[PDB]
Amino acid sequence: PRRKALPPRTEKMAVDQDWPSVYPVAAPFKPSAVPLPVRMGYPVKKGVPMAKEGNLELLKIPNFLHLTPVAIKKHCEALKDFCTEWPAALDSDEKCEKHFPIEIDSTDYVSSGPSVRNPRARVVVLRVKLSSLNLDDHAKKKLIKLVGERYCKTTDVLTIKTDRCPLRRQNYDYAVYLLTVLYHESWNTEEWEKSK
Amino acid sequence: HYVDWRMWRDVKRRKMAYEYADERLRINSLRKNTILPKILQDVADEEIAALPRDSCPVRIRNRCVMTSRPRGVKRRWRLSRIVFRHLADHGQLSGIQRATW
Amino acid sequence: NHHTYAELMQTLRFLGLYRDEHQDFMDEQKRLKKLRGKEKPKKGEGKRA
Amino acid sequence: SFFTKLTADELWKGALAETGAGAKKGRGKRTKKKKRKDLNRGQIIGEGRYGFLWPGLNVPLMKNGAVQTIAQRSKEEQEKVEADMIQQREEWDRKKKMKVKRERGWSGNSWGGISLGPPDPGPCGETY
Amino acid sequence: ETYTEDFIKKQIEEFNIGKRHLANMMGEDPETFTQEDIDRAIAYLFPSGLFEKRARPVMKHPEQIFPRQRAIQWGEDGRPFHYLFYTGKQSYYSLMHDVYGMLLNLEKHQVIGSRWLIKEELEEMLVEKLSDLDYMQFIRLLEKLLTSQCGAAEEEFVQRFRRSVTLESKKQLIEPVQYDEQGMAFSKSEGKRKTAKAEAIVYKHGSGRIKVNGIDYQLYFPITQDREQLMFPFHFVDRLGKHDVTCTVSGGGRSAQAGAIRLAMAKALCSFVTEDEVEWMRQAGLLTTDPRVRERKKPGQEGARRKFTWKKR
Amino acid sequence: HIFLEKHLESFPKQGPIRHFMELVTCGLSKNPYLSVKQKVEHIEWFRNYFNEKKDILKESNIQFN
Amino acid sequence: LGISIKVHEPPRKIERFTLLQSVHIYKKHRVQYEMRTLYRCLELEHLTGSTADVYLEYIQRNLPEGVAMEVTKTQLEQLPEHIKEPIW
Amino acid sequence: KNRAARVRVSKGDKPVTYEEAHAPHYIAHRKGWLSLHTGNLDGEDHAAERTVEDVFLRKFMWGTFPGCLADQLVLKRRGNQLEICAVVLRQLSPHKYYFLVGYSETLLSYFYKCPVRLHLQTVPSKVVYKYL
Amino acid sequence: VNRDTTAVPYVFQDDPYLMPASSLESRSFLLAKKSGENVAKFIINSYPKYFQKDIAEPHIPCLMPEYFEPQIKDISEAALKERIELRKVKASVDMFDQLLQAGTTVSLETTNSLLDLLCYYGDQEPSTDYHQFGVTWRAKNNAERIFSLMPEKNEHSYCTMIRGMVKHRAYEQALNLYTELLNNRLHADVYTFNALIEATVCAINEKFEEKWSKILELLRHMVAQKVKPNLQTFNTILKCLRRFHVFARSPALQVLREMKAIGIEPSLATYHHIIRLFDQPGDPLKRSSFIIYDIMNELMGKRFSPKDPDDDKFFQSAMSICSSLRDLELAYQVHGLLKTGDNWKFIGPDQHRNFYYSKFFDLICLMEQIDVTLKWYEDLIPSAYFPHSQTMIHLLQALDVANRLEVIPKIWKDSKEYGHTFRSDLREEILMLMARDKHPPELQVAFADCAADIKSAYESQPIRQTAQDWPATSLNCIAILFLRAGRTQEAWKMLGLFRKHNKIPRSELLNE
RNA sequence: GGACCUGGCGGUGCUUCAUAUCCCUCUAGAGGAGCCUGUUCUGUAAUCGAUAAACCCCGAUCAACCUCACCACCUCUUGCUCAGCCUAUAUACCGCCAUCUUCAGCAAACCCUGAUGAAGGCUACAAAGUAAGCGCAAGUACCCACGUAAAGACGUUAGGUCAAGGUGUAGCCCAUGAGGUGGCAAGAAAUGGGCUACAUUUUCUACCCCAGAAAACUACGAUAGCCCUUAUGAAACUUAAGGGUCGAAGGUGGAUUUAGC
Ligand SMILES: [K+]
Ligand SMILES: [K+]
Ligand SMILES: [K+]
Ligand SMILES: [K+]
Ligand SMILES: [K+]
Ligand SMILES: [K+]
Ligand SMILES: [K+]
Ligand SMILES: [Mg+2]
Ligand SMILES: [Mg+2]
Ligand SMILES: [Mg+2]
Ligand SMILES: [Mg+2]
Ligand SMILES: [Mg+2]
Ligand SMILES: [Mg+2]
Ligand SMILES: [Mg+2]
Ligand SMILES: [Mg+2]
Ligand SMILES: [Mg+2]
Ligand SMILES: [Mg+2]
Ligand SMILES: [Mg+2]
Ligand SMILES: [Mg+2]
Ligand SMILES: [Mg+2]
Ligand SMILES: [Mg+2]
Ligand SMILES: [Mg+2]
Ligand SMILES: [Mg+2]
Ligand SMILES: [Mg+2]
Ligand SMILES: [Mg+2]
Ligand SMILES: [Mg+2]
Ligand SMILES: [Mg+2]
Ligand SMILES: [Mg+2]
Repeated sequence: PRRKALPPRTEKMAVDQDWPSVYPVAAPFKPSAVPLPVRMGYPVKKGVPMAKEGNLELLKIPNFLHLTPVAIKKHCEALKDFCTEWPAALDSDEKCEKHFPIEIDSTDYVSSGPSVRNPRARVVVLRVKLSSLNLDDHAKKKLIKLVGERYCKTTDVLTIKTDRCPLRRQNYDYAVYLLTVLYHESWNTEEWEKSK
Repeated sequence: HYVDWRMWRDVKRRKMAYEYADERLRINSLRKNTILPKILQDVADEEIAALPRDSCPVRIRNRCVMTSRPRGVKRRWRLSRIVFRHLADHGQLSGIQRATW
Repeated sequence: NHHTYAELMQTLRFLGLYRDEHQDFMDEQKRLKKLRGKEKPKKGEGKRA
Repeated sequence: SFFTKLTADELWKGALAETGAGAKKGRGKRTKKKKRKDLNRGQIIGEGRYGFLWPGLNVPLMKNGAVQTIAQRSKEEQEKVEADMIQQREEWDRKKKMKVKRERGWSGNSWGGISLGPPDPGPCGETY
Repeated sequence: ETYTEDFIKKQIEEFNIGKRHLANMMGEDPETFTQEDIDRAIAYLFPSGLFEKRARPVMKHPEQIFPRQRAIQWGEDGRPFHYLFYTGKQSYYSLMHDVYGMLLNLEKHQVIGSRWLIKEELEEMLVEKLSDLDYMQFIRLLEKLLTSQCGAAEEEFVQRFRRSVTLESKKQLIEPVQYDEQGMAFSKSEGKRKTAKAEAIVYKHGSGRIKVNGIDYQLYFPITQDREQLMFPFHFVDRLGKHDVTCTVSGGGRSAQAGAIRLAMAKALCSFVTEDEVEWMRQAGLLTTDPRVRERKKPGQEGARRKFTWKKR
Repeated sequence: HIFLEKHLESFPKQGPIRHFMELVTCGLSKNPYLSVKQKVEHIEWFRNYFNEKKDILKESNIQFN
Repeated sequence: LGISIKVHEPPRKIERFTLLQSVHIYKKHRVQYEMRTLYRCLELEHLTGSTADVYLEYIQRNLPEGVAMEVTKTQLEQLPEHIKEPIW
Repeated sequence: KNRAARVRVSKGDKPVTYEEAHAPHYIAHRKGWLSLHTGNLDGEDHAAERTVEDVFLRKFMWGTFPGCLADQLVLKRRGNQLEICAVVLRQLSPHKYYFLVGYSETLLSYFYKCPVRLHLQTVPSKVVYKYL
Repeated sequence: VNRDTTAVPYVFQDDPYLMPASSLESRSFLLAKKSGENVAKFIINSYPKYFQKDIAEPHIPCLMPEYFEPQIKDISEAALKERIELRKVKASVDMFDQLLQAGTTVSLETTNSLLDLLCYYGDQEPSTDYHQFGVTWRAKNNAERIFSLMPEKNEHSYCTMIRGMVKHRAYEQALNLYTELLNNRLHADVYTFNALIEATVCAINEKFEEKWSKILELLRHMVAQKVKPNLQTFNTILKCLRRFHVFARSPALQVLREMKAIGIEPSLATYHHIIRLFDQPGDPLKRSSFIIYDIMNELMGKRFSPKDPDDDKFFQSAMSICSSLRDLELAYQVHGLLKTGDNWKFIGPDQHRNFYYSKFFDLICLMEQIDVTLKWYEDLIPSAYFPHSQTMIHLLQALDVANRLEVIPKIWKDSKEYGHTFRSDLREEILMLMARDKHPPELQVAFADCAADIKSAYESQPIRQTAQDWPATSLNCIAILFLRAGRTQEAWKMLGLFRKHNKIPRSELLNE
């Protein structure tokens, strides 16, 4: 005799079970494992949406059965031990600017495929306010001319974008190097400057 | 095992162009300025002209990778319109649908 | 790499792990052309000699 | 090219030419039409030209209570398999050509006089 | 695909067990889990972006999902239950017989918010298929029943075949009257014309000043026709020189911007005029968003409508 | 990656060969697709190329080593 | 996890392109295709690097098939010590 | 008349699946996509490479499970994971399905240099949506 | 997350047609999947050029083909070391012979590296993908030939010869070689002594007192040579004393107390050997009772790490005594230790996992309340293991003792789902219990729906190829259940089967 | 040969209509000039296909080499391929389409009428039809319920495409296959589509709508010709861009004809 398929194990599931144990991680829809009479499909005339068994439309969906509200809350209770506490002193953005005047922007790109590489990820953007820097009248004027369009008068923020090095850590160190040589050259006074 | 002899010639052109890319880039740099002497640039002209013809990147043709069709190709997928539509019309190209507006 | 794909799947067919319906179709057409007398000649022994 | 290959259904639908302007109005004086043959009929998954024996696919997984290992049929042992498959294939062709003899009616090519059997049983279990 | 009573009974047992499973998945009380909660949970667990909602995952009660099926119309002996069975339309003709019988008894004794049900709704009350002329004949017979001195018993019957229709009032909505720091009453509205979008602030009291993106309206609109559009709402209600306006407009061209401001000012001006004046502005075309936008070009033709020249033959 | 003038010590300090190589290094310093190893290869190629062309350069009054 | 999060939906992008319908000739008959890219932007604020590693790993591992993520991180840094005072 | 991916009306005896019964204009309206990845989103790269891989896996699985596939493959990519979801018939012995799953997952993992998993859903017979 | 009790193990395909329905299918389905993986690896390694395109970033070293062939074709020392790393016994010997005939110098470290390869595999080639009883140390082998020809021999050279001989059961030769090492004023290592302890016991058959005096002499020699014993030294002593049983019971406990003092920590293997040594056939209550109770008080709440190859045998051994002693409180402590931390990974292979759970569940059904027994039945089967037909019977015997027979139809449904549809001992047991006594009409009807399905099982057996065999008890019970249910028509029809098969009718059936 | 059935057709009847649509009517065009581009002819050693509607900026969202399939010359023979062939056959086909369609019909299975002929099957105060399914419709996309897209069956034109790819049959196999070098791709002429114009509702400049000048042989008018420079490329009288020079036909276009609610 041919092999007879067993009945689906949904018939053994209790209505008060721990569902996260059934779908612990992302997995494709399994009719024999999902105890729901869910149907999908545009119905024919005087018909009904197709049943879940052999339903390709339900297989095409990126389901969230592994991310039920019950699961998310249990998952986050286990992930609290990995987190750190934000300093209470930094209550407002204005207080953050006072103590941490430099902002470093970087971007990570999550795509699907065999290669995790993305050339856009190397870019670094450094933003600082000239008010935060110890610049006298002469130095602030010279710094604005040197940076040109990188400085915005409305916001008083100097934006240095570095993307010429292969790596992000190199583009970060180069942005700091630029801020350092720009700061020290702004304080230096050459003899040709007298001809302003 | 490539689709046809014309795809096989383009495969070879892409391989040889890759091998000579640095050499051609360096020689061209000598020809693409007004700084170096003409006597030096005239020699560089002859040197880049003496390289194999199939090392020249303008001879590379973007053919359909499955059918080798030389025109009607969409660069993003490297497929001819006919092959692209076949996959798109069967719902096998992620996110691609018919446009109505 | 059309060489890799074609050579890999040809090898998998000879190993019995891949069924190439297209190749089987071509093999049956070539088999029936022998019985019909339309066989490929030997190189150098073509109809013109 | 591997990517230029099609399925058997596509290959037979094209090769047979059952649909076309020629079929529309019997535009051609044709008699013997090509008939599609199923090339997967006598084929066993796991069997290849090289004659490898894959445990769990084309040979039993366990032999004498132990798991079998990868093996390959000998050249002689594989020739027999190929010949046996050809003979099995020839039997399929031979039998299909062979036919039962229709009893004729008033003349050899006429339908008149030929029996069609009993009428079909009616919906309400009625029989003739 | 016929569905028997035993099949539906099993489908309802599955839906009730699955209803408790779905509630258990989402950590909600199974007892107070409604159909609105089911739809929300199914949309989260099985997100589908298909434009047609009927093709999306659904977990509905079997009664909602499966079509209505007529029960068997005869018993074991084969005798039909209804005396009009052999007409093939026993439910339709039983209704015509019942309405015709009531019309007879009356003789022996002697609109805005409602409509007649459509043929597809009658075809469900009866659970039969109807022709169009069958539907008309039935309606002609009900209308003939209203014209008579129908009593209470003859009125509950006619109301079964009447469906309440919710008329939507065309009365223009009025914006709230707000107050600024200085205590000046004003209203605010918005308008769209083509790709231009405008937002206008109309003050209850003023001298007739209009600022468009901070500029005097005659400097912003040097074309006299664009200024006539700004005049149109206030002139129509006799309020030229009585309100101050500060509006902002972006997108579109000069004419589309004047149209967007015209609509924004008219809507905001409705807060300071009488209800009868607001209906006159509506009837004058001052409160309707113009839906006329550029039509797309189609492939294979020169323009949105123009075709390529039909080549000489 | 960004400071490649240490690799031009073998080239002339003034003249056209210096001006040309300052453009090469300027372009290499802006290339994030090349490793330091590959950038030096470009520079070393020009150093050898100009050594073989000494006679031609002398005719033009340029002295490469 | 106690992280402050705001959400908004940037405007969608629809890229449309046209292709010939027939294999041969019939230029005036085309088939048009489109790719719809929809966006959701989660904006988290005032979180440490250790909290960002756990949250991003948790939500990146659960990124549905067909969904890409671009996470822009803005780091707070103090002035380099060399820049605090002029040498000159 | 349009032909692309349209199963044409017959005498009412041809069973079609839900995938087969919907022409291309129903894609994203009544039917979803058979592969989901990020290559066709705005600002994403490598769409050409994902497309070649998908065409191979469909041909590969057709010939690796000959006569067993009851519907089109559903291809899912998450990170570097590749999930192949197939609806198959219940004719082949379970031992052969386990052999071919182990064989296919391993062979495809080394071919595309990524962890590949194959998920099989078995049905007694091809699921019929309508008879055209 | 915890184990899903409605599911089979994660390694199987989650599909009702592909899920294993028996312990046999559970074993064979994994072997078929592993076979497919081997066929894939065989192809990948046979045709590596098809699998050399690396599109992964970061690189995945574990998804590239392996190259098992030497790529240095020169005849020199640096080319021999390659064939030794690849473990090519023949090629390395041939390369060593040719290298020697030419007269070139081969270093000592390399000569030893060749012995380690020959002495481990016994001058035989390791198993590859594709090209017990007795001693496997041949009289004339390449290892001995190379060893003799060796010009200079260091301590390591002898040690690898002594360990290899004992590994291949050349116990007598290894002791003879241990004498030369001492005559040459050399010092062996702990690993060599571990092998010599194995040889002292297995070399000859003698009384325990004779064997126990030699071992103590090796250990004292190990202290004279300033060699410190490791865990395997004590584990080999206890493993080798298994033969003597009662004689070694007190000597074996002297080894354990010594481990604690010295500072070596007993592993799971150390207690498995003590458990097996004390669990000799007989009455275990005298001694085995307090050895297992003391072993668990020590191991209570301890997480274990792999230290000895025999660590995966403690849990199988410990449960075996709890069943013998019929102590359910001890069994819970053994299972509790298996459930602390990651101790569940020491259960062992599939054969050890099924034996452990068979003895564990069979002890629950016997000594545990039926309400708790049915909770373990749901938690273990089929989630943890597939039951043998003898546990279904042990389960029915528990329902009988508890007077809960409304569950019998469920046990039959599960039995079929576990591959026991066509077991005779099981169908006879179920039918006898159902038809033993009369029951209320509601229960009697349920028993008749099960007997009918059992009747169908007897009719549609795979033995249908042979003539159908109906036991006498089965026919009597099936008929009686139909009568008591009111399905008299079915009972009257069955009477023909008493004459067809010539089975004696029971007195009770005739009276009813 | 007689009489019929069905279909087609009628410079066929009556009635009612068409809605950018048949006439009249409305607006801007084509048909005239130059130029751009396709095709036909002629020419060339020098492709192919489309080619009334439904070909003619058509396969091409694209030819300086390449592409390339053509011509001349030279070279290779188990050949990138468990060969190859853009060789014949689209009148063998799959595939994807044109066309009516700016249609609403197609039709299984039954039933009935005609004496049980080809055939035919409706009247609602109803007289033999019931009809699954397909299409229309409905839904969906775009900014609505509007509009526009999309959709649009069965068939029609053996309609288009063997040169997208695949493929039946036949044919080539030291060549009808593969490679290299160089070369053709022009204009007596005709014709289709388009572009720019003939100007004062214009031309130039500022501005982006309150201006100043120009305005008939130094006006309007070439995106053409000639010269130079630049860009791309290895390669440019040749392709593109810019500049200079040049300042022609054209003075609003017959019969006829296209598009738009
Ligand atoms: K007629
Ligand atoms: K004209
Ligand atoms: K024209
Ligand atoms: K065709
Ligand atoms: K073709
Ligand atoms: K052909
Ligand atoms: K002029
Ligand atoms: Mg090109
Ligand atoms: Mg003939
Ligand atoms: Mg005859
Ligand atoms: Mg226009
Ligand atoms: Mg069309
Ligand atoms: Mg018109
Ligand atoms: Mg003209
Ligand atoms: Mg031509
Ligand atoms: Mg032609
Ligand atoms: Mg033709
Ligand atoms: Mg050429
Ligand atoms: Mg050419
Ligand atoms: Mg040719
Ligand atoms: Mg045709
Ligand atoms: Mg609409
Ligand atoms: Mg359309
Ligand atoms: Mg429609
Ligand atoms: Mg034709
Ligand atoms: Mg040739
Ligand atoms: Mg010019
Ligand atoms: Mg140039």
